Amino acid sequence: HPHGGGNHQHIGHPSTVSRHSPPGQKVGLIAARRTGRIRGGKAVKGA
Amino acid sequence: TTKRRNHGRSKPAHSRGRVKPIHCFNCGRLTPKDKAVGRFVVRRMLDAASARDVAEASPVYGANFPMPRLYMKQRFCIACAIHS
Amino acid sequence: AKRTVKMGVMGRYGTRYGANPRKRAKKLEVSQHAKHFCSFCGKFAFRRKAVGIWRCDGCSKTVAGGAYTLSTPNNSTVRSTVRRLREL
Amino acid sequence: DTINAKLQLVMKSGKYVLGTQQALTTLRQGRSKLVVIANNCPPIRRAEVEYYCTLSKTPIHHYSGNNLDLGTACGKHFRTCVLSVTNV
Amino acid sequence: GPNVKKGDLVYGVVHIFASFNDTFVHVTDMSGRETYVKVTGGMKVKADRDESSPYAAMMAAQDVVARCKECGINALHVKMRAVGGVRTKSPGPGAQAALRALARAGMKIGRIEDVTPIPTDSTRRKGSRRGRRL
Amino acid sequence: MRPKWHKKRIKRLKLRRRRMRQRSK
Amino acid sequence: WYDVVAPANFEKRQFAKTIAADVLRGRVFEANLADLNQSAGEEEAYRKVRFTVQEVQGRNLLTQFHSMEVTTDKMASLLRKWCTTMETTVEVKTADGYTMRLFVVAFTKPQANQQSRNCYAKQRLVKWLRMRITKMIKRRLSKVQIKEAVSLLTRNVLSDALVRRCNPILPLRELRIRKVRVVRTPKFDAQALLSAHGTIPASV
Amino acid sequence: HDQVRDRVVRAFLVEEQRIVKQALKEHSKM
RNA sequence: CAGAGGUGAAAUUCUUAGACCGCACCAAGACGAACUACAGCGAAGGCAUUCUUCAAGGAUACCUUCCUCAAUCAAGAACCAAAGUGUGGAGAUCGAAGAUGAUUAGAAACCAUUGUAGUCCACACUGCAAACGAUGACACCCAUGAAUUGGGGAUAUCUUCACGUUUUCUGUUUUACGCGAAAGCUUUGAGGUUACAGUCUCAGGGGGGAGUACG
Ligand SMILES: [K+]
Ligand SMILES: [Mg+2]
Ligand SMILES: [Mg+2]
Ligand code: NA
Ligand code: NA
Ligand code: NA
Ligand code: NA
Ligand code: NA
Ligand code: NA
Ligand code: NA
Ligand code: NA
Ligand code: NA
Ligand code: NA
Ligand SMILES: [Zn+2]
Ligand SMILES: [Zn+2]
Repeated sequence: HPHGGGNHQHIGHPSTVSRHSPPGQKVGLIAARRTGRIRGGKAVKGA
Repeated sequence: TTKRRNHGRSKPAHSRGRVKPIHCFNCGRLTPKDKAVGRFVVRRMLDAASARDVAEASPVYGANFPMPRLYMKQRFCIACAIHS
Repeated sequence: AKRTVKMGVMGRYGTRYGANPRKRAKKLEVSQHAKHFCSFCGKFAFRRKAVGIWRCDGCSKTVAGGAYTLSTPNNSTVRSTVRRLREL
Repeated sequence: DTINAKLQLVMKSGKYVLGTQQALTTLRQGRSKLVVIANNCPPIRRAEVEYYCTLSKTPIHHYSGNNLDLGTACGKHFRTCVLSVTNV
Repeated sequence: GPNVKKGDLVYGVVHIFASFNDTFVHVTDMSGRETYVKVTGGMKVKADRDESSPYAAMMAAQDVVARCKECGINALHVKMRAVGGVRTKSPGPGAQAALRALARAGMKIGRIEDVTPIPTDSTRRKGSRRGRRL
Repeated sequence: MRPKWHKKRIKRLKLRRRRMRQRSK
Repeated sequence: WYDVVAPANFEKRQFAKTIAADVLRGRVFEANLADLNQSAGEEEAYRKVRFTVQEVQGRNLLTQFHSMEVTTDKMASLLRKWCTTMETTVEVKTADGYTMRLFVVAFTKPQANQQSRNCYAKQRLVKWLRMRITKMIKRRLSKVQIKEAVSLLTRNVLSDALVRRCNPILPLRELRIRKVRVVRTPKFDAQALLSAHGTIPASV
Repeated sequence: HDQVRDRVVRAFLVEEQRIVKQALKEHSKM
């Protein structure tokens, strides 16, 4: 996995990945527009 | 020491329990409708000096047809009424 | 005599899953094992046979609706609207 | 409410009969004066009774209430669908 | 301009929005979808305080007439308004000055109406339930 | 001072005492 | 530059000017009824009539009735503290297919010899009065074309029917139709529009 | 036996209703 | 097309691919101005758009029925503004916490621009308010003049029901003996009490510690 390894259990790089990533690299939050806990109204999800 | 037998509002011993509050005209403070001082005002759009100029230059308004006025109801809190 | 104070049908779980999850699952379990009213045959005869299948042994009939209850609150609006439009 | 009061009076002082089979028997013997049917009835089951009433020229009243409602109006603790009045 | 004789009158609509912060002098047609001149009181004074003053609104009216006569309009229908909504309904200080300067400049005043928005039942307005503690 | 503020102080002290008692027990 | 033409129900047509055909159509033009009908009754001076453009012929804009409303200064003036104000909303579909919504306001008056402070009505009589108003309006306005409907409202001949036929129920100080709006129109017809305008005025 | 009896009664009654309805329609037409 | 906003004055903001302004429309969520008052309804908390609908509540009328079936209460039970809690919706406006401007020796505040929880709905909790008429419930007597809401009885005007006069029952307000330390109360008492007894019921005993500690 891209997330595996290390002396502590952690991801070393941001977990938001690009939409153009090759298969095998596209793990994590894919083409995310935003992250974290939403405060306020929840928008619609989709293209 | 009671200051007013009506306690500053038109609500007797027990006939109502609650009255919808309203905003004051100036500061916007919330006060009960029966406690707020309320006046209805009708006023002219222009004063005498300006009315004569407009009436002369208007083919519609004149001696027979009067000019429109502004009619509004104003409710104030007890503090805003004294200061004004 | 009374066999449990407050832990009712959930008393089979022991001390094992958390108070709030057990309290949340209890209402649905009670309603799913209850017996519900049959509009035809006019009596309490509906029983659940699978996650959405309700069967009345009196009239010999099967009805579709609800996971843990015979009728969902959303369906009442649909029936009311349909009846009103038909009345028009 | 008038029909309920009338049925109560008939039950207090008269002769009546409950049940589809017994109502049909009264119609066959020509000893019936009025038949009352509840609203929640199967179409064919109610249709046989209505056909017999029409053939025998017997008046028929539609209760517009549940069978449990008709039982309560009759002052019973059981549900009844059909009622036949033989003597008033 | 339009194909009319010198005597014939061409009619427009002037919207006068007089708040406490500023003053608007907007001239449109009867439909309201096309505008000719729009001059505000803040385009003639170098200080924020003087934007609504009756003097500032007076100059906004005169420069409307200069361009309007070029466009071929000589008469105007008046539509005055205040902030309205959930705020004060009293018009600002510049409403009188803006209308008067139009008459003396040589504009034939038509009919005057009040078009301040008014709610049948409104939303909550600014300030707490204690009002503004000035 | 204001009786409401004094009551707030009392409530805070009582909450602290309850927490301390629970931890010490 | 263009010219706006009112339908044949009004005498003084060509009441406005404006400064590409697709954009022009749909605009709403507002005029005062006292200017069109050219009358000095001092009561039609408080009515504004709106028209909507449906077709452009050369430099002439051919319009159709949109709405009518009483000015705010007149409406505000007819309010009294110790009376009762009643309102009625009526929706009626004409023969052509135009459905319009009407708002009617009525006020009470004291009797000649009445010695009371107020003149409040009773809820039973207010509801009865409201029921009569909607019945007669729905009857007369549903059997006429759009041209006759506008003439009835503008000439102030329908309103005099209610005051005469509902005064026995309650003594009325005044009864007016506050606002009229067209909320639905049928499919567009070129033949119908030309018939309404008759002979159009020429434009330069 | 109950299913057979129910089918017999249903057949007869439905056919009678159909005949009456069609005759009413034709009598209204003519 | 060159600014708009905000203020005591400004700065907090926004605007040339373009705000502010004007016209018609679309979407969603709250809310029903003016008329609205010493008015009406509810046990209290509370309750204002129209039509349809369900179960109630009070007064009035009566030569209807019944015949003491009643008043007030430990224990027990039900409802109860706002804020707050849990689970699902909704999210327009306003807005605790927070952020950035002002102000100020100082501003954490009062002022300006924003902004999360909240605010709205359903179900389940909480059980507190200057929850005030700071005045427990039931019954009798009581002087004058006002009014006004609902019903009923008798005998001047208007249109094709409203109103006028006088009585009456129920509510709801204003303006004498007597009482009170006084302010004041006064047919709806805080009156009829040292000339002290109609019935029941809940609290108090100088001020703090304290509505605190333990259970
Ligand atoms: K209260
Ligand atoms: Mg700046
Ligand atoms: Mg804000
Ligand atoms: Na790797
Ligand atoms: Na870890
Ligand atoms: Na980790
Ligand atoms: Na300014
Ligand atoms: Na400015
Ligand atoms: Na009691
Ligand atoms: Na709440
Ligand atoms: Na502030
Ligand atoms: Na809520
Ligand atoms: Na208390
Ligand atoms: Zn104020
Ligand atoms: Zn069944």
